[PDB]
Amino acid sequence: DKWEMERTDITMKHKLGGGQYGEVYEGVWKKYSLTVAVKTLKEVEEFLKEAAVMKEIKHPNLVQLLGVCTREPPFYIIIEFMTYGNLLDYLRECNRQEVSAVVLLYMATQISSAMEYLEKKNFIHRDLAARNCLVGENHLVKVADFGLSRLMTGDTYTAHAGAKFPIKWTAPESLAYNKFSIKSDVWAFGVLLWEIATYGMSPYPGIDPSQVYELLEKDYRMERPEGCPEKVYELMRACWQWNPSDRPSFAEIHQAFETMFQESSI
Ligand SMILES: CCn1nccc1-c1c[nH]c2ncc(-c3ccc(N)c(C(=O)N(C)C)c3)cc12
Repeated sequence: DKWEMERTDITMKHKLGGGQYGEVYEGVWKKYSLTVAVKTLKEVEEFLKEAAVMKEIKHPNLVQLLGVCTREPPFYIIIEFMTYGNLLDYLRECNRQEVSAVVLLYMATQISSAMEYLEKKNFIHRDLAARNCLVGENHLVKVADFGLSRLMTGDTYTAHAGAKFPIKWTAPESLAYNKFSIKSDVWAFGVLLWEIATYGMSPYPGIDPSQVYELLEKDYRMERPEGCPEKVYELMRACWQWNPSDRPSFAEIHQAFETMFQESSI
């Protein structure tokens, strides 16, 4: 297809993100003198399905695919490079006078827009967190999208036996029954909002992941962050409803943040 390109078009550089994303490298697309990111493979079929799914997604707030090398090993997935790294590091290291409350709303609006798109297009993310959001110039935020999966909105995924989850971002039904859906993404988005409001604090601070589920069962939820508007905290708490069906849609979340962002600018 039009996505296929030569490996020789790319000059490979160093591993990006301190190697936290696995085999993702900085690279140069020589034709365009352009810094790109490249995912390589050091299981093959799973990797090739990733490349296939990314061909289908197009949204200003999801990392854009640029090309693939899928004819012969080693395989490449070539994607745009996000200059300011991940949102977690960005928020932790930022000038808070620049990255103010209205900017926090802007970033939340961008992420919910990408998620509304996936919701509409029958996709599920399954690993939403600040570490998996990426930052460009002028507070542009794009959701990392290697592992996106096809799943009709409403339908459920059951994880493989012995699967390990990032517990503090993981919905109760996922933790107990390995069940994932667009509503578990909504839960994770709530934890992401908490990350944003606190400028990259670790969720449930001081609480060992092994004790999180039992807290959630007894109706414990994280406290409202300092300086966080109650209307935003209300959305967080709605995302953390025990029953997946009680949680709002990403369409509703995005509408809420759009309204709030527009009012904050005015
Ligand atoms: C498909 C989306 N995705 N999934 C995993 C990785 C990416 C990704 C795509 N494009 C990227 N562009 C940049 C980065 C990234 C993240 C954190 C970092 N500390 C750095 C970094 O070292 N510098 C030079 C800023 C780079 C990650 C990605």
